Amino acid sequence: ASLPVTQYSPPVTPLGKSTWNVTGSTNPPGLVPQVVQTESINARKSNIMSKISVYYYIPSTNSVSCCTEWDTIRCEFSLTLLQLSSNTDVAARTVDVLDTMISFLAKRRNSILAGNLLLPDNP
Amino acid sequence: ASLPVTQYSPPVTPLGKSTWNVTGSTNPPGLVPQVVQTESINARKSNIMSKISVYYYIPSTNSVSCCTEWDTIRCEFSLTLLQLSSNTDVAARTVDVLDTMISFLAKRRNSILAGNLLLPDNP
Amino acid sequence: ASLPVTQYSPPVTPLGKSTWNVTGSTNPPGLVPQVVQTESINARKSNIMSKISVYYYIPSTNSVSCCTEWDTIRCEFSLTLLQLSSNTDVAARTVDVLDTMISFLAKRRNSILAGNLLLPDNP
Amino acid sequence: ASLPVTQYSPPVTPLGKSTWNVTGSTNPPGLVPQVVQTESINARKSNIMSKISVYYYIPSTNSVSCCTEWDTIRCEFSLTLLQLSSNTDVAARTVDVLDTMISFLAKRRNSILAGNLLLPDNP
Amino acid sequence: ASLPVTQYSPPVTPLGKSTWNVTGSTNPPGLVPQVVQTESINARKSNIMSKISVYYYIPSTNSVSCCTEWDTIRCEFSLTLLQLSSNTDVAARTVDVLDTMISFLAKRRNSILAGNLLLPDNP
Amino acid sequence: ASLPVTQYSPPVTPLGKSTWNVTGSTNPPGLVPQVVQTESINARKSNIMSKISVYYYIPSTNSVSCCTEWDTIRCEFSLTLLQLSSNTDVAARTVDVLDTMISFLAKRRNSILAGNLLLPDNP
Repeated sequence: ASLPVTQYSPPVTPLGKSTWNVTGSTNPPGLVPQVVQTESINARKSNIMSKISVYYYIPSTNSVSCCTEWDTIRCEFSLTLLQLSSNTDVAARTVDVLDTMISFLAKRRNSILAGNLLLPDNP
Repeated sequence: ASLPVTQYSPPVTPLGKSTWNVTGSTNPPGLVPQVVQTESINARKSNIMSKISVYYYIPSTNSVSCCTEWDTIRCEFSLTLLQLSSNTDVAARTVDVLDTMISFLAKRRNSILAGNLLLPDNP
Repeated sequence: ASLPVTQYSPPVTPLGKSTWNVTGSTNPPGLVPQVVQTESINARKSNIMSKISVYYYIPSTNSVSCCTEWDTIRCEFSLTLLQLSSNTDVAARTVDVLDTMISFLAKRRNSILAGNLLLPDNP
Repeated sequence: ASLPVTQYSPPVTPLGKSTWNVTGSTNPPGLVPQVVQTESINARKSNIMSKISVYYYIPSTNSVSCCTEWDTIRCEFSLTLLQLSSNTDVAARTVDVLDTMISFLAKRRNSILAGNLLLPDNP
Repeated sequence: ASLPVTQYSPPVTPLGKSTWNVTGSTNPPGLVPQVVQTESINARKSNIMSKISVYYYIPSTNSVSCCTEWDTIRCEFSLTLLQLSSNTDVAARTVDVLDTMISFLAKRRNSILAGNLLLPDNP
Repeated sequence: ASLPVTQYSPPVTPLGKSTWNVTGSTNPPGLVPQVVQTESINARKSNIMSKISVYYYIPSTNSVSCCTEWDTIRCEFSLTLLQLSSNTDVAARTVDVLDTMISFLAKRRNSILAGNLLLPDNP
């Protein structure tokens, strides 16, 4: 289930960070699950990295206890946008790469969620 | 457009690497675009990392030339599967995190592809 | 008398700085009295500091002279918002603390303005 | 809600410290919430600092446990009283600065309590 | 001919940078011609520098080749806004200085464009 | 208002400096406001820099006093004329860059004069 979100820190400039907070969380505010989109330039200014990061902070136990730690379910995504290429195929091929990524997230959902390469493709 | 693929190196064990090759590519075989799924254990065996990586090798110019270099369009995805947590919410919350990732890839497609945080959500 | 202000640098993100300028000032622009609100995270991300700062730049003499220096009337306020506490009383108690602060600013106004602890409470 | 207080250490001299204790607290006496007013002279005797400090000691958990720590909700206020200025505006302008402080505590109450600069002014 | 522009990074605060991109450019995106306005404070806070910068990236050759480098046509403008002056003429005189700058850009256009001081004033 | 000028040091060679003095100034002659046009070659002889500089010397106070200092309102302009480029677009594009500079000086006049990026374009 896609988590419900509201934009906490809105986008300011084309580059930088934007953050959404997951609404309805029960944990303290500093541990509210977050989604962060990042658009950053490389040092040599050859690539722009587009990143999405989902940090879901979950307690190590079902109930509150003294040994209760905070684990983090992390889901990361990054994509390279070439900035200095003379090849006009770059845009269409970046689109194709992103679509292949989404298709594989669908195709290998069970394998990804179970940590087992041997599971067949999702139906 | 999702790229067409055929499985080149098939899965062997639950952990490790599996690779698909993009079919119909024109570049030399060592530069055939690839999709790699990785399932790896952490050192302390606390997390299993599920990764998907799309490497699309594209020439720096539209035609063949002597200064033709090979740029790489890279798209990476990773997800942490907690292995030592007593919290029974871990499975459902990892599912929710993956779904939030996919939802955000849909929601921010234009921003991700353009490298501009200020673009509105995709319709 | 509350000074009249207009927002000079508006808020950009939930954290950071916002500044208002005092309108109708006679001193040069770089010495315009300012009000600055700051929302900053701690290093360990345990607290968010909410700060208000009033800097009123006033000349050391009544008229312009060669030895005229610029003194600063500074008024600072800070409040700690706990971000990682499991105690649900934190919000109501932070509200109570802020209200106690305002009540004491009323109660001890003469003492605060005169620099004398012995003055009785304001009527 | 303004907390109820009784004067614990009364003012002795114009400079120094005076302390009030919050009545009806349940925590041990050494952790009774306190309000401290301070009137101190600068080293060069140019300023008198008038300070108010509210320390509210709150347990990290709702109930008593072995990992129960004691967090502190801190609210600080300071004001500079110039002592060596020949400008006769100093008194009225310090009054204006204090009033601006109180007005801003009213104006930005929600932002201060939430740690978010983007919240609109309180109605 | 004035180049057509669209605002890429909009102004955020009174100080900082704002950037416009030149529309309709044929070179790769990282080499899109840019116009940057900067408003920065001096270290001693005596001056505010207002700057405009036009960076036009142009290939060293008319056609694409392996030795094709990227030259930059740079046009810079700066103006000092005094922030701590008691002279009330500062505003009108800064206006006069800016107008003299524009008048000289008109008067010496041919000389500026040809790199020859001896050319007569433009008609 | 464009300042009135008379040519003090006339142009001698295509490269070098030419200076105009602002007429009707009240300050001593060594502090007469000046406009300087410079045409200089780069070390590697790749660029010719065309520069215009307006130095307006203004007293720090409205009247004569013993602490009266002399501030300088500085307005600088520079343009790069490529000297070793085989691209025939260089001339037209340098013209376009200069026109973009003038257009932006018109477009952002209020922002430039106020030191505030947030001001809207001039009407």
